[PDB]
Amino acid sequence: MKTAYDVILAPVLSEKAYAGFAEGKYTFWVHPKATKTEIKNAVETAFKVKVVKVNTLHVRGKKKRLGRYLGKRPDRKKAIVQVAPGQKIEALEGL
Amino acid sequence: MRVKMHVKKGDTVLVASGKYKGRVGKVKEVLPKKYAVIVEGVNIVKKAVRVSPKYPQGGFIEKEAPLHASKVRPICPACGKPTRVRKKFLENGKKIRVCAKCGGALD
Amino acid sequence: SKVCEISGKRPIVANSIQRRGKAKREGGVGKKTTGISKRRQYPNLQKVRVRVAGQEITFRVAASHIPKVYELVERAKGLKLEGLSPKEIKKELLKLL
Amino acid sequence: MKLSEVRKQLEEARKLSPVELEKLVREKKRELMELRFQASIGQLSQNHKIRDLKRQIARLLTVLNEKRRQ
RNA sequence: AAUCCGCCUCCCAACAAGCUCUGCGUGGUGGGGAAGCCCGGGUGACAACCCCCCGAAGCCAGGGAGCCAAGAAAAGCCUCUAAGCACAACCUGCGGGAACCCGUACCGCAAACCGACACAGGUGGGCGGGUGCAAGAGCACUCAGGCGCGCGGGAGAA
RNA sequence: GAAUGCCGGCAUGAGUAACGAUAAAGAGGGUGAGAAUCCCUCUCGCCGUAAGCCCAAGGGUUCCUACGCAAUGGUCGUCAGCGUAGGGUUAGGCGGGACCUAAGGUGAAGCCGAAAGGCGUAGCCGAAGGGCAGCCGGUUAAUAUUCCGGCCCUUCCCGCAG
RNA sequence: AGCCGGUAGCGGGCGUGGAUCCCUGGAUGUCCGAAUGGGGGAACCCGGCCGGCGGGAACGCCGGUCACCGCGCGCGCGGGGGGAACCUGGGGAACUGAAACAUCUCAGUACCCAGAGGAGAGGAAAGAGAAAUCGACUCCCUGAGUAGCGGCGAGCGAAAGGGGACCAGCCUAAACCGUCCGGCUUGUCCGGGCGGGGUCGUGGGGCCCUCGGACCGAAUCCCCAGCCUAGCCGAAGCUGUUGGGAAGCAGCGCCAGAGAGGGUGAAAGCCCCGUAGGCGAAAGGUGGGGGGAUAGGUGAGGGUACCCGAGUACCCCGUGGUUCGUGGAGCCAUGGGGGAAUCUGGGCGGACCACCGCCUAAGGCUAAGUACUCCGGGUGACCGAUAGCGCACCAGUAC
Ligand SMILES: [Mg+2]
Ligand SMILES: [Mg+2]
Ligand SMILES: [Mg+2]
Ligand SMILES: [Mg+2]
Ligand SMILES: [Mg+2]
Ligand SMILES: [Mg+2]
Ligand SMILES: [Mg+2]
Ligand SMILES: [Mg+2]
Ligand SMILES: [Mg+2]
Ligand SMILES: [Mg+2]
Ligand SMILES: [Mg+2]
Ligand SMILES: [Mg+2]
Ligand SMILES: [Mg+2]
Ligand SMILES: [Mg+2]
Ligand SMILES: [Mg+2]
Ligand SMILES: [Mg+2]
Ligand SMILES: [Mg+2]
Ligand SMILES: [Mg+2]
Ligand SMILES: [Mg+2]
Ligand SMILES: [Mg+2]
Ligand SMILES: [Mg+2]
Ligand SMILES: [Mg+2]
Ligand SMILES: [Mg+2]
Ligand SMILES: [Mg+2]
Ligand SMILES: [Mg+2]
Ligand SMILES: [Mg+2]
Ligand SMILES: [Mg+2]
Ligand SMILES: [Mg+2]
Ligand SMILES: [Mg+2]
Ligand SMILES: [Mg+2]
Ligand SMILES: [Mg+2]
Ligand SMILES: [Mg+2]
Ligand SMILES: [Mg+2]
Ligand SMILES: [Mg+2]
Ligand SMILES: [Mg+2]
Ligand SMILES: [Mg+2]
Ligand SMILES: [Mg+2]
Ligand SMILES: [Mg+2]
Ligand SMILES: [Mg+2]
Ligand SMILES: [Mg+2]
Ligand SMILES: [Mg+2]
Ligand SMILES: [Mg+2]
Ligand SMILES: [Mg+2]
Ligand SMILES: [Mg+2]
Ligand SMILES: [Mg+2]
Ligand SMILES: [Mg+2]
Ligand SMILES: [Mg+2]
Ligand SMILES: [Mg+2]
Ligand SMILES: [Mg+2]
Ligand SMILES: [Mg+2]
Ligand SMILES: [Mg+2]
Ligand SMILES: [Mg+2]
Ligand SMILES: [Mg+2]
Ligand SMILES: [Mg+2]
Ligand SMILES: [Mg+2]
Ligand SMILES: [Mg+2]
Ligand SMILES: [Mg+2]
Ligand SMILES: [Mg+2]
Ligand SMILES: [Mg+2]
Ligand SMILES: [Mg+2]
Ligand SMILES: [Mg+2]
Ligand SMILES: [Mg+2]
Ligand SMILES: [Mg+2]
Ligand SMILES: [Mg+2]
Ligand SMILES: [Mg+2]
Ligand SMILES: [Mg+2]
Ligand SMILES: [Mg+2]
Ligand SMILES: [Mg+2]
Ligand SMILES: [Mg+2]
Ligand SMILES: [Mg+2]
Ligand SMILES: [Mg+2]
Ligand SMILES: [Mg+2]
Ligand SMILES: [Mg+2]
Ligand SMILES: [Mg+2]
Ligand SMILES: [Mg+2]
Ligand SMILES: [Mg+2]
Ligand SMILES: [Mg+2]
Ligand SMILES: [Mg+2]
Ligand SMILES: [Mg+2]
Ligand SMILES: [Mg+2]
Ligand SMILES: [Mg+2]
Ligand SMILES: [Mg+2]
Ligand SMILES: [Mg+2]
Ligand SMILES: [Mg+2]
Ligand SMILES: [Mg+2]
Ligand SMILES: [Mg+2]
Ligand SMILES: [Mg+2]
Ligand SMILES: [Mg+2]
Ligand SMILES: [Mg+2]
Ligand SMILES: [Mg+2]
Ligand SMILES: [Mg+2]
Ligand SMILES: [Mg+2]
Ligand SMILES: [Mg+2]
Ligand SMILES: [Mg+2]
Ligand SMILES: [Mg+2]
Ligand SMILES: [Mg+2]
Ligand SMILES: [Mg+2]
Ligand SMILES: [Mg+2]
Ligand SMILES: [Mg+2]
Ligand SMILES: [Mg+2]
Ligand SMILES: [Mg+2]
Ligand SMILES: [Mg+2]
Ligand SMILES: [Mg+2]
Ligand SMILES: [Mg+2]
Ligand SMILES: [Mg+2]
Ligand SMILES: [Mg+2]
Ligand SMILES: [Mg+2]
Ligand SMILES: [Mg+2]
Ligand SMILES: [Mg+2]
Ligand SMILES: [Mg+2]
Ligand SMILES: [Mg+2]
Ligand SMILES: [Mg+2]
Ligand SMILES: [Mg+2]
Ligand SMILES: [Mg+2]
Ligand SMILES: [Mg+2]
Ligand SMILES: [Mg+2]
Ligand SMILES: [Mg+2]
Ligand SMILES: [Mg+2]
Ligand SMILES: [Mg+2]
Ligand SMILES: [Mg+2]
Ligand SMILES: [Mg+2]
Ligand SMILES: [Mg+2]
Ligand SMILES: [Mg+2]
Ligand SMILES: [Mg+2]
Ligand SMILES: [Mg+2]
Ligand SMILES: [Mg+2]
Ligand SMILES: [Mg+2]
Ligand SMILES: [Mg+2]
Ligand SMILES: [Mg+2]
Ligand SMILES: [Mg+2]
Ligand SMILES: [Mg+2]
Ligand SMILES: [Mg+2]
Ligand SMILES: [Mg+2]
Ligand SMILES: [Mg+2]
Ligand SMILES: [Mg+2]
Ligand SMILES: [Mg+2]
Ligand SMILES: [Mg+2]
Ligand SMILES: [Mg+2]
Ligand SMILES: [Mg+2]
Ligand SMILES: [Mg+2]
Ligand SMILES: [Mg+2]
Ligand SMILES: [Mg+2]
Ligand SMILES: [Mg+2]
Ligand SMILES: [Mg+2]
Ligand SMILES: [Mg+2]
Ligand SMILES: [Mg+2]
Ligand SMILES: [Mg+2]
Ligand SMILES: [Mg+2]
Ligand SMILES: [Mg+2]
Ligand SMILES: [Mg+2]
Ligand SMILES: [Mg+2]
Ligand SMILES: [Mg+2]
Ligand SMILES: [Mg+2]
Ligand SMILES: [Mg+2]
Ligand SMILES: [Mg+2]
Ligand SMILES: [Mg+2]
Ligand SMILES: [Mg+2]
Ligand SMILES: [Mg+2]
Ligand SMILES: [Mg+2]
Ligand SMILES: [Mg+2]
Ligand SMILES: [Mg+2]
Ligand SMILES: [Mg+2]
Ligand SMILES: [Mg+2]
Ligand SMILES: [Mg+2]
Ligand SMILES: [Mg+2]
Ligand SMILES: [Mg+2]
Ligand SMILES: [Mg+2]
Ligand SMILES: [Mg+2]
Ligand SMILES: [Mg+2]
Ligand SMILES: [Mg+2]
Ligand SMILES: [Mg+2]
Ligand SMILES: [Mg+2]
Ligand SMILES: [Mg+2]
Ligand SMILES: [Mg+2]
Ligand SMILES: [Mg+2]
Ligand SMILES: [Mg+2]
Ligand SMILES: [Mg+2]
Ligand SMILES: [Mg+2]
Ligand SMILES: [Mg+2]
Ligand SMILES: [Mg+2]
Ligand SMILES: [Mg+2]
Ligand SMILES: [Mg+2]
Ligand SMILES: [Mg+2]
Ligand SMILES: [Mg+2]
Ligand SMILES: [Mg+2]
Ligand SMILES: [Mg+2]
Ligand SMILES: [Mg+2]
Ligand SMILES: [Mg+2]
Ligand SMILES: [Mg+2]
Ligand SMILES: [Mg+2]
Ligand SMILES: [Mg+2]
Ligand SMILES: [Mg+2]
Ligand SMILES: [Mg+2]
Ligand SMILES: [Mg+2]
Ligand SMILES: [Mg+2]
Ligand SMILES: [Mg+2]
Ligand SMILES: [Mg+2]
Ligand SMILES: [Zn+2]
Repeated sequence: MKTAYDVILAPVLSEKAYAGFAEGKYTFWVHPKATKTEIKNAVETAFKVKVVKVNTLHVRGKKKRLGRYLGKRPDRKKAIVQVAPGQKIEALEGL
Repeated sequence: MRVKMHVKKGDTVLVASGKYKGRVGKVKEVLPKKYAVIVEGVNIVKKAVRVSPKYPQGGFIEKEAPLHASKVRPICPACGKPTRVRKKFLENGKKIRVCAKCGGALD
Repeated sequence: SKVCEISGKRPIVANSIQRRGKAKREGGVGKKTTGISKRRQYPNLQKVRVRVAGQEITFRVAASHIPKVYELVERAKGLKLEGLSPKEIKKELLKLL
Repeated sequence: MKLSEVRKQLEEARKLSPVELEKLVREKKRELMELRFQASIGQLSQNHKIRDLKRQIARLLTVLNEKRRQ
């Protein structure tokens, strides 16, 4: 069954994602098929917050090889939610 | 469906062939995919180890080398001789290995 | 050119054989074939329009089976046909075959 | 998970109602997300926990389905 | 069907006005801001931010004239009415909420595209500064910007 | 032992022709085991209706950073569009879709053809044509009309008023 | 009794309270694909209706449902697409051979198409063809390279009969009886549905008199044996010696319904895996064998002359099939024209006629014996990495 916890996979760990915490922008890896509206809801029920804006982008898997074998990493989507003024997502503040 | 093993961790085996023919020991491990056993203190080899956290000072370690399972024979815990195994059905009737020289269980 | 809705008569393939020469039966040396090539022989299809149950039904039918359409109309009197579509009437009629 | 704890999970689950199964799955799905997050910042040494939870959720959903199936 | 559109008649207006739409200017406000000098950044700086000239192929635009070869459709939009409905509905103004999916890196006259090659070939659209040469997208030099072309060093025969 | 046989390997020509536009170089400093070839400075030259800049195709991570130099690079290589890894693409207003139709395609009705199939007013699909609401600046190593800041705007839902 | 795939490592776990693993059944099963809500450049996009989630009306997500055609009274059932060969049907070449080439051959082959299925086709005489005969069909041997066909060239090539394999026969239409329903030209009507009846070549049936009054039995159904999809038991060797290693050599033994074969440090009946001989299924599949049920089956004279498959037979024209190429050309089939009869009917025995016989057309079904090999197993005077499949290896891949 589908729950908010199937939509948010992991937080994004990078200097760029951390730089967003200051102004209330949290960046998650999400399920590649998930809609802004749905992520809005998922984040709100998982982190008890009020999402005001959602930016999403697709992230193509990089091509990679181990010896003879050419392959690809999985495709990913990342989402950047803005919480209401003053709110905070403590699991992420983290760091 | 499964590799057949007449011997198991860790009954007591006679090593019946190879450089260590005649030794007796416990089976430390059974490796069915290779069809092999490790017998305690049998088939010792010298292995090089790099100077590493796992092994500062480096140099060499001794490792026990696997033996082809067919080189090994269980010693009956009743009569004390190396034996072939027979199976016997109990009253349960679970089945068990038994010495083939006398009748005793081998576990 | 096609299929008789009644008999199932369909175009068939025939040879057209060209011959030259005097038949043996007439004292000639015999017939020689100067050509064989495929051709089709079609059914003599024609249109037959009929009113049945206040509707106009038409059949594409070999001339040989033109009377078979009218016979179908006769057999149709015993049927609740009024108010059906002409596609539906034609089906009931054909089903009588 | 230990085999005996699996039996135990199935017995306890089988006593539950669909609705109670839904609440419990949802909680476990939540508990998995927490685990995922911990794995990603390198703080989950006990990583067998992830395989486990995922199968509890399966087992539960499997049973939920049993319940609704007739 | 129609109060709309077409057609006939009458009255008033008619290179106007009015109404309407767009361009440009101004406009609360918000920004930028050189050389040079110090180590992309600082300063210059409270930077100044003004006048004159040239001036489009762009804009006002659905502008104008002339010509013959006589120059898409459909929706948006306005208007008309029909079933209906007229406590509805629609229009206008204001307020609050709501606003999905895909693309977006980088090359792009080329070493990243088409040519088996980091190939003197081929690749549609826009911008493309200054001076001088009658003009110009020509030519020479040159700005911004970008390059010296991924073997070199000598030698000074045929 | 021969088939200008077939597959493979290795010779010869030969240290030979060539190293891909005759726009062009020089020096100092740095780095490194190693430097004509990488970095920095100054000097010199070349393009400048381009050999600069922006879009669309096509390409598909080639982008940015760190660590590397076996091979790839016509030489060299410490460098690189190369190897390894990590990061990086953010939109109600840009583009396309949830709008329109063009050729054409498809195709209720219908017509035709041994089978397969071929046609076909409507409708539907089909765009680089029509329609539709965002400008200036700042910020990152790397995105920005997308994030931020300022000033503007569109549709949809609900409500209130006329 | 180990295990968390190839797959080691890091980092963590599981298992005699029976894990991993194997077999059976079930659950889950994103998107695309016949692909089927609609669209589309497959794997993307966009909707309607019902229900749910969120603060939820806009927005989004979750569950259900929505294509078209056929058949039967909006609803039911079915179809669609795939499959290596095999199979039937609808179409259907050419090189080549003829030492040229056209008829002819290649060949009804290659190939396209439709359809079926584990087979398909065919099948219960309007047969054969000379026997006073046989007795559905299929398939093998033979008949026979015969008979014949043939620019009587090149070539092509039957059938009966005989020996075998398998074995099996059924259901209808019509007469006539009854019933429901419809029609207008009102019944002794016509027509449609359903049921009853009937099914054959010594002709059979119908109807009207007379006489007579339990056995067989499925190809459908049910149960079961057997079989498949995992498995399991399974005899007998020690010592010495050379050697890295014994299974070699030596000494003394033992098993054998097992001395097939493969492993183990070299060459092993007795070490391992096996082998001979045995054993084994809760579940699913099969079940042509065994048992049971059900459907269905079954008389004799005599009379009547009602029925016995129609655009059919039959004749002619054009063609195809057959060994038959226009021939003395019948037979089977049928595109065109014409066009019957109901046994005193009709078709056939190679033009035709007579005689003498054979057989019952114009409705349908039918196991088995036959074909093939994607799949599993067994076995090779089969290959052994230029071989053998294109591929022993991550190949229908790189390119
Ligand atoms: Mg699910
Ligand atoms: Mg940063
Ligand atoms: Mg949601
Ligand atoms: Mg986006
Ligand atoms: Mg992967
Ligand atoms: Mg066993
Ligand atoms: Mg010894
Ligand atoms: Mg047991
Ligand atoms: Mg002719
Ligand atoms: Mg003649
Ligand atoms: Mg004569
Ligand atoms: Mg002739
Ligand atoms: Mg007519
Ligand atoms: Mg005719
Ligand atoms: Mg006629
Ligand atoms: Mg009118
Ligand atoms: Mg203005
Ligand atoms: Mg203004
Ligand atoms: Mg400044
Ligand atoms: Mg400066
Ligand atoms: Mg200042
Ligand atoms: Mg100052
Ligand atoms: Mg004009
Ligand atoms: Mg038009
Ligand atoms: Mg329209
Ligand atoms: Mg009204
Ligand atoms: Mg109004
Ligand atoms: Mg508003
Ligand atoms: Mg949508
Ligand atoms: Mg997107
Ligand atoms: Mg692109
Ligand atoms: Mg971008
Ligand atoms: Mg860009
Ligand atoms: Mg470049
Ligand atoms: Mg560029
Ligand atoms: Mg050029
Ligand atoms: Mg250009
Ligand atoms: Mg360029
Ligand atoms: Mg190129
Ligand atoms: Mg290239
Ligand atoms: Mg170059
Ligand atoms: Mg070039
Ligand atoms: Mg050009
Ligand atoms: Mg000038
Ligand atoms: Mg000049
Ligand atoms: Mg000039
Ligand atoms: Mg100029
Ligand atoms: Mg020039
Ligand atoms: Mg310069
Ligand atoms: Mg140069
Ligand atoms: Mg010289
Ligand atoms: Mg020779
Ligand atoms: Mg040669
Ligand atoms: Mg040669
Ligand atoms: Mg050769
Ligand atoms: Mg050779
Ligand atoms: Mg060769
Ligand atoms: Mg060669
Ligand atoms: Mg050489
Ligand atoms: Mg030399
Ligand atoms: Mg030379
Ligand atoms: Mg020379
Ligand atoms: Mg030379
Ligand atoms: Mg060259
Ligand atoms: Mg030279
Ligand atoms: Mg060069
Ligand atoms: Mg050069
Ligand atoms: Mg020159
Ligand atoms: Mg230098
Ligand atoms: Mg130097
Ligand atoms: Mg260098
Ligand atoms: Mg160097
Ligand atoms: Mg150079
Ligand atoms: Mg440099
Ligand atoms: Mg020049
Ligand atoms: Mg210039
Ligand atoms: Mg490419
Ligand atoms: Mg790469
Ligand atoms: Mg970039
Ligand atoms: Mg890179
Ligand atoms: Mg780079
Ligand atoms: Mg570096
Ligand atoms: Mg290199
Ligand atoms: Mg090098
Ligand atoms: Mg080197
Ligand atoms: Mg390396
Ligand atoms: Mg190279
Ligand atoms: Mg090099
Ligand atoms: Mg090169
Ligand atoms: Mg270095
Ligand atoms: Mg490079
Ligand atoms: Mg790189
Ligand atoms: Mg915006
Ligand atoms: Mg929408
Ligand atoms: Mg559209
Ligand atoms: Mg349209
Ligand atoms: Mg079409
Ligand atoms: Mg059309
Ligand atoms: Mg539309
Ligand atoms: Mg458009
Ligand atoms: Mg446009
Ligand atoms: Mg739009
Ligand atoms: Mg737009
Ligand atoms: Mg604006
Ligand atoms: Mg950039
Ligand atoms: Mg960026
Ligand atoms: Mg903004
Ligand atoms: Mg009101
Ligand atoms: Mg693994
Ligand atoms: Mg460890
Ligand atoms: Mg471990
Ligand atoms: Mg058990
Ligand atoms: Mg299963
Ligand atoms: Mg999903
Ligand atoms: Mg699907
Ligand atoms: Mg669809
Ligand atoms: Mg479709
Ligand atoms: Mg739906
Ligand atoms: Mg709803
Ligand atoms: Mg909320
Ligand atoms: Mg809602
Ligand atoms: Mg849904
Ligand atoms: Mg089909
Ligand atoms: Mg099929
Ligand atoms: Mg055929
Ligand atoms: Mg057909
Ligand atoms: Mg044919
Ligand atoms: Mg042809
Ligand atoms: Mg020919
Ligand atoms: Mg040939
Ligand atoms: Mg010949
Ligand atoms: Mg010839
Ligand atoms: Mg010849
Ligand atoms: Mg010739
Ligand atoms: Mg020929
Ligand atoms: Mg031939
Ligand atoms: Mg032939
Ligand atoms: Mg055929
Ligand atoms: Mg074939
Ligand atoms: Mg099929
Ligand atoms: Mg069979
Ligand atoms: Mg059959
Ligand atoms: Mg059949
Ligand atoms: Mg019969
Ligand atoms: Mg003979
Ligand atoms: Mg023939
Ligand atoms: Mg004959
Ligand atoms: Mg025979
Ligand atoms: Mg026979
Ligand atoms: Mg047999
Ligand atoms: Mg009747
Ligand atoms: Mg009646
Ligand atoms: Mg009746
Ligand atoms: Mg009779
Ligand atoms: Mg039967
Ligand atoms: Mg055994
Ligand atoms: Mg044994
Ligand atoms: Mg020794
Ligand atoms: Mg020994
Ligand atoms: Mg001996
Ligand atoms: Mg034997
Ligand atoms: Mg043997
Ligand atoms: Mg052997
Ligand atoms: Mg021997
Ligand atoms: Mg031997
Ligand atoms: Mg052996
Ligand atoms: Mg046996
Ligand atoms: Mg056995
Ligand atoms: Mg009688
Ligand atoms: Mg009669
Ligand atoms: Mg008959
Ligand atoms: Mg009939
Ligand atoms: Mg004829
Ligand atoms: Mg013929
Ligand atoms: Mg003749
Ligand atoms: Mg004939
Ligand atoms: Mg005919
Ligand atoms: Mg007769
Ligand atoms: Mg007669
Ligand atoms: Mg006949
Ligand atoms: Mg005849
Ligand atoms: Mg006759
Ligand atoms: Mg006859
Ligand atoms: Mg006969
Ligand atoms: Mg049949
Ligand atoms: Mg049978
Ligand atoms: Mg058969
Ligand atoms: Mg077979
Ligand atoms: Mg096989
Ligand atoms: Mg061999
Ligand atoms: Mg090889
Ligand atoms: Mg090979
Ligand atoms: Mg070899
Ligand atoms: Mg293979
Ligand atoms: Mg090969
Ligand atoms: Mg190979
Ligand atoms: Mg490969
Ligand atoms: Zn014992």
